[PDB]
Amino acid sequence: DLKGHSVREWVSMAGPRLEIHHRFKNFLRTHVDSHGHNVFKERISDMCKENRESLVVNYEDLAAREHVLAYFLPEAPAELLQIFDEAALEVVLAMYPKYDRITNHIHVRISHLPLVEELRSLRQLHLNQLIRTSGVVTSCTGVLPQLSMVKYNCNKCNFVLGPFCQSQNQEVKPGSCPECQSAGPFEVNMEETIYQNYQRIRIQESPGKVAAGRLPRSKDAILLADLVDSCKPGDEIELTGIYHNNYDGSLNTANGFPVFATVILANHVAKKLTDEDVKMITSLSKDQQIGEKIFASIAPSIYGHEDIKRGLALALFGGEPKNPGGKHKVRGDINVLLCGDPGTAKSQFLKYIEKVSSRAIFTTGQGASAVGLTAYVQRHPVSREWTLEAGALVLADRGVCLIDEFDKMNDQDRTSIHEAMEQQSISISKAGIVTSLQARCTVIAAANPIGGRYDPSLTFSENVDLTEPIISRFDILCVVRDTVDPVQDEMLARFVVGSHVRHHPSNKPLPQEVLKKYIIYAKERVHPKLNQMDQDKVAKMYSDLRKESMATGSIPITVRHIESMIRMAEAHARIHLRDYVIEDDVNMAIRVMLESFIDTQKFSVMRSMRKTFARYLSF
Amino acid sequence: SIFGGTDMKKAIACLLFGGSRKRLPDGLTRRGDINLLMLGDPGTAKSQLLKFVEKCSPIGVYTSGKGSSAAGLTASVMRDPSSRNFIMEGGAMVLADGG
Amino acid sequence: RIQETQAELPRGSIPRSLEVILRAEAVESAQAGDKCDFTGTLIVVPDVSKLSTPGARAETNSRVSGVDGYETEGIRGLRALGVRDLSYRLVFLACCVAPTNPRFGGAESIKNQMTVKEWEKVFEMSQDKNLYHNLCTSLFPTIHGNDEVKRGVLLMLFGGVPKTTGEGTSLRGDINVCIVGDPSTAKSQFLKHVEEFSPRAVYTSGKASSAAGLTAAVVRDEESHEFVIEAGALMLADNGVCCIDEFDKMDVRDQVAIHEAMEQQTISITKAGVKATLNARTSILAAANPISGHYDRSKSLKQNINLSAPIMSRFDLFFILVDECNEVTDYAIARRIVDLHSRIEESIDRVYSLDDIRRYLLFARQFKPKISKESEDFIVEQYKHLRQRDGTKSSWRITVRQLESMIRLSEAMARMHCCDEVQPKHVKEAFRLLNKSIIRVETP
Amino acid sequence: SVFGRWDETKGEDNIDFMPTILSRFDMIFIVKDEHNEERDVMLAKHVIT
Amino acid sequence: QLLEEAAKEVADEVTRPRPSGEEVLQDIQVMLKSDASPSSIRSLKSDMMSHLVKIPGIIIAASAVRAKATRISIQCRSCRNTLTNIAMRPGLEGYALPRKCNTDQAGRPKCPLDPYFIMPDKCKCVDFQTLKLQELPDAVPHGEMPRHMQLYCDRYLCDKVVPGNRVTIMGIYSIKKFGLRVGVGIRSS
Ligand SMILES: Nc1ncnc2c1ncn2[C@@H]1O[C@H](COP(=O)(O)OP(=O)(O)OP(=O)(O)O)[C@@H](O)[C@H]1O
Ligand SMILES: Nc1ncnc2c1ncn2[C@@H]1O[C@H](COP(=O)(O)OP(=O)(O)O)[C@@H](O)[C@H]1O
Ligand SMILES: Nc1ncnc2c1ncn2[C@@H]1O[C@H](COP(=O)(O)OP(=O)(O)O)[C@@H](O)[C@H]1O
Ligand SMILES: [Mg+2]
Ligand SMILES: [Mg+2]
Ligand SMILES: [Mg+2]
Ligand SMILES: [Zn+2]
Ligand SMILES: [Zn+2]
Repeated sequence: DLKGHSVREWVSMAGPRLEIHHRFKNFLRTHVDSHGHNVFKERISDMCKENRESLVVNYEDLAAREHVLAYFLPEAPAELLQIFDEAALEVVLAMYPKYDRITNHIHVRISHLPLVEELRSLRQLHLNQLIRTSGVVTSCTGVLPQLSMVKYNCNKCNFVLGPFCQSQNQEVKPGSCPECQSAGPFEVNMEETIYQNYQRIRIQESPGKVAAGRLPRSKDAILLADLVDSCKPGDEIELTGIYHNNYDGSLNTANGFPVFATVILANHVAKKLTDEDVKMITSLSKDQQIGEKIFASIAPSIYGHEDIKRGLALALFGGEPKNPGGKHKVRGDINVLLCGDPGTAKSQFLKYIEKVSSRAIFTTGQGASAVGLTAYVQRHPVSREWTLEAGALVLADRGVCLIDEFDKMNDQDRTSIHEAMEQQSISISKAGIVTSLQARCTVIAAANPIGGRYDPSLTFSENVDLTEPIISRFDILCVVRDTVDPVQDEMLARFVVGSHVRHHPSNKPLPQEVLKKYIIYAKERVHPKLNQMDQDKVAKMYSDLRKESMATGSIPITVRHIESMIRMAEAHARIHLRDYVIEDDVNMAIRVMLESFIDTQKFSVMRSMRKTFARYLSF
Repeated sequence: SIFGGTDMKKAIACLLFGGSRKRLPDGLTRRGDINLLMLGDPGTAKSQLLKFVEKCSPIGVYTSGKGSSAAGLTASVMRDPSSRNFIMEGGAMVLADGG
Repeated sequence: RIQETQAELPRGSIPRSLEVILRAEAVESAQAGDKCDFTGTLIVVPDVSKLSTPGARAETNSRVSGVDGYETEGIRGLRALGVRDLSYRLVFLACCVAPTNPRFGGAESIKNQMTVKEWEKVFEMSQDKNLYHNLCTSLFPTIHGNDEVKRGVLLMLFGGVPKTTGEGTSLRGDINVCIVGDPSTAKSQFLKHVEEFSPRAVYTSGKASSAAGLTAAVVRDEESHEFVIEAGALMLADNGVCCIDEFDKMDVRDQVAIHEAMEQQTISITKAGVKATLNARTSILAAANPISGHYDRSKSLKQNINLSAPIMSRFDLFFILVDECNEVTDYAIARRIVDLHSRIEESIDRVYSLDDIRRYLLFARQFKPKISKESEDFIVEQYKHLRQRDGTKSSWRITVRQLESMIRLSEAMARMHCCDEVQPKHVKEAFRLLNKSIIRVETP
Repeated sequence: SVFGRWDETKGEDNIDFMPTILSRFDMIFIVKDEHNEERDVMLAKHVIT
Repeated sequence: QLLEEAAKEVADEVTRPRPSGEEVLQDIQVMLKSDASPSSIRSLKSDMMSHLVKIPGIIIAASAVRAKATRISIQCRSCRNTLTNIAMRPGLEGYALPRKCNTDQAGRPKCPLDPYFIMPDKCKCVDFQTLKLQELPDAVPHGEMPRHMQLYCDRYLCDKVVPGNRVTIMGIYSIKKFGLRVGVGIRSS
């Protein structure tokens, strides 16, 4: 019921405390379901099955069945939340009385609060009220331990001053010891205390929602005991919490308006491997067109460059790493370099790889890089803790670093990427950190040739500004020429304009994550083995290719290329999800490796090799 | 695990043990080590032999001429104006002393 | 924080700045970069420890003394008497806030905000034919010739339609223009015209802008713990125009920064203890001196100027202004500027006033053209013809980025005429604009 | 060596290091894979082994 | 500490008939180790606090080996009576000095308030080192940042590890105790 006094004082009175606690118990037990299920029974069943420590309830259901509580909720949320903690504790103990050891506490979260305010507009009129809001996490410190029921050693006599509850507002302070009667220098008993997880995030208004002439505004937020690490930086998150002012934040200091900071005790944060995967992946792997389906599922937002779609497929699935003895580093990573004249989807390719492949990061030879190739240690600014920011490769240790504009990286990045793909370990020796972080990168890269146009007369090495050892070890070199042509340009223009009209704001092969599950399955679980290839055929293949390449200015095919051939064979076997490499796979790996080698070779020699080796490129 | 290059394998063998340093009664010093230069082609396993020899030495560091990722080649020492200590960045040469 | 308007500066004077407090309901009305009139009190807020020299200090007038061992001297004495310096600072207390040059007396919402007279004015403006050349003349009554630059800059002001893919790739909608030419060819003059004309038209020149002020900076809230992300030139030009002069003479460290802005329409600053992702959808009008001072028509554009290849790729339109010596044109220019100087106030015939066209821009901006199927067919076939031209050789080669430029300019012409459909008229004119922009390198 | 591999025409010139850093050394091997059909086919055998 | 003095007793009896000088039974540190899998540095919630935790990490720096006390003798300023052999606690845990001299014989008057000055020479101290352990780079998830932890070594855990050496380290989670920012109850763990 209602009276002249305020809502908060009302709900503070004991009579209505029992009233609303009874009402919460009542609808917890009785609000069966939309369609007669008693959903609270099943929710509590799962809650205690995992020991989640936290229930969540829908505000629409709350208000619809019992509306007085819903109206009271934003007015004096703290008191209602405490009582619902107690009532939920009662009902969960009723369902499972064995729960008593489990945390002695249940939190309750409220979802779908109808009235969302915007971080631009949170005024005095929302203090001490439960609001709903949206934003992006700009920072999120680590999980810290907070006092929740603290016991103090009176260090005059070592009496254990009993467990004081710790509100978020002001630090608890014992008056005196019940034994020796001193307000002594008390100090926390580290053990008998039962702490509580504390994490501090900072959300800000999303640029997609910020207005024209503006700076997005940022509100702090505190996560406690179950929601810590429920959201990482850059996550678009809805936040529901008690917008809050009265803790100790106030500019009572000199030189300041009497102006208060604010926080949000977050009461609900909402962001915005498997089984049967073997079944689906193997069932489609039966099809045996799966190689071309993968080749046509890789990079659908690009036209042409089928050679590079295939090549990046082989780079994505990789080979296998081996070490005969503890003496020979032979690698499973297939490194790729697109070299292309401008405006030919190099960065488009790279961003597709970043989107699709797990443990992918992006980096640029220029200084605009999100993540850097070098490794450095400093005090990271948004956290101000002294990190070892290990570079881009190490951060992409398993999967892919993607080096866009590979042809302009500063000489330090040249040194670092060379030493990465050569050693496969990045050797840091800056402050006192003389270590070697292993970097099993699978580098993809893009490079614009000299003069902004590919020059078929000169060779690849001398018309791209990447020095010989760097250009060598890349398992695939691909050339991208923007050759003017009627039908090609017609097709490209029609595709682009179709995308544009489709992407007007009025209109608002295998799927990509299907391919991603395929990627991890065939990258870790499946290791095709090789005793089933015409060893003599490939040995004579190297013989014939190098024998033709014997000439001046004709740096020949070598063992680098023959091991790259085996890597590509394994990769195609992986791609076929087989457990044994087959002559078909060996033929395809031969085809792609030889295509890469001839197109590396300049025009006249390219035509000689193409004419005399068309039998393999025929397949 | 490399085909042939038998003279190079024996050369690496002699290299790994190295000579014997001479400090003379005057005081001068003569080296007790061996240097192996390996000019040549791409195709042969030059960097791979470098890789193994680094793995197989008791203490050994395999670097590029152009320093290393967040690691120089020669040592450097630099004053720190705040604390005045001469911090000593250790290169490959000194980080593999005796190596 | 506000500062003196540029009109009111004394001689040799830094612009003074004072702090203005905005109490309830007049609170978010001001915004960074605006030109706002404020009305209210001038108050004084107490300051402390502003000076190292002792000044005016209050103290109680009670005549107490100090007993022995507790004598009211030194720190005890000052605390006992309650001594406190009285140092103040002017802090304006804005009771109300309006734009100093209001746009209106108040697409459908802005249309409702339109008064009847301005509504019929912009209506007959849209219904007008020859509005193309009329807008050219009104924007640039001073200029003679340079019709291609007039057209490109007008289309730049109207802008294209930003779009975004299902995957999340932010297709550019702005259209950056570059003016490159021999010295004293009205390049900086065009940029100044755009600056003085439009709102959200920030201006900067070459090496006069270090990167921090160029794009964004950071300060700590002097009151609270939070941090204020100070807005740089790109931000203040957000959803508008940034006129960069001596574009070729920008350091790499910041030309890459504006390149990032051009690629992503956004810059994320993480520095000195605050991280944020600031939006900047501005369009860049650049001026670039050729290498050697004079453009050379026997060389390609990429070797006449010294921009980074990705920057040059991003730049939507490139105009070449060669200072040839033809005397009919010379007579025209001399007559024009001397006529202006003799008759300053008159001798301007902007057929639509600056306020009229500015309101027209603000009203037109919110119309987002489609692209009909016939226009799409014409687009693809005309780009094919452009590639056939490319296949002699132009001073800067044709790629798919020029297709992107042409479609964005077609969108911006539809935006000029406030249409909901880009037609072959717009497509033809956009192609003509690009075709005349791209010139054949002239070997002897 | 500078010119990709060891071309026989540039013998006594196909090295760019200074003599005052070839002096320091104690053995300096050149490695060229010029014309050995049996060796190279056996090398393919060896690496895939 | 029980294990430590237990080791001390068994040590003295095994080495019992000791020679001259080396007779005062020296303190016997007892470090630990295990064979179970280390747990990640991201798994240190509140509930694993003041327990026994083994973790994997990578050192990234190491403060100097400096001197923290374990026994400290103070003496009053009036009567100069000492109060020797005070059990200074281990780890990062300060100790509020005693407040009033306890003689009942300082004279006809009494000793002042807060009379004790620490006797520096009569403090028996140890080595300690504040390490900055950072999460394992391969352990760090994709988008996140490397977590950290302040570490406190002891007598013969000092200088056994140099900056950059990955460690599996067995110790005790703890918060500092120096006498009891939009947050409260958050001491430096
Ligand atoms: N084959 C293609 N399919 C689709 N879009 C393409 C293709 N080739 C070029 N484009 C378009 O060209 C524009 C430039 O693409 P991208 O970012 O890859 O440039 P680039 O050639 O790598 O240039 P730079 O050297 O400046 O990085 C993009 O709009 C891309 O859509
Ligand atoms: N004789 C060989 N047997 C097997 N593999 C070889 C041989 N020679 C070279 N390789 C392969 O070539 C790759 C690169 O050779 P590398 O060690 O870089 O020497 P170089 O620096 O001269 O290229 C190595 O990873 C190695 O696997
Ligand atoms: N076509 C023209 N029409 C009108 N004025 C011109 C023309 N060409 C040059 N001028 C005059 O030249 C002056 C300087 O031109 P400006 O663009 O500043 O040179 P720069 O491009 O080197 O900065 C302008 O003030 C303008 O009056
Ligand atoms: Mg690119
Ligand atoms: Mg090598
Ligand atoms: Mg100028
Ligand atoms: Zn007590
Ligand atoms: Zn005393």
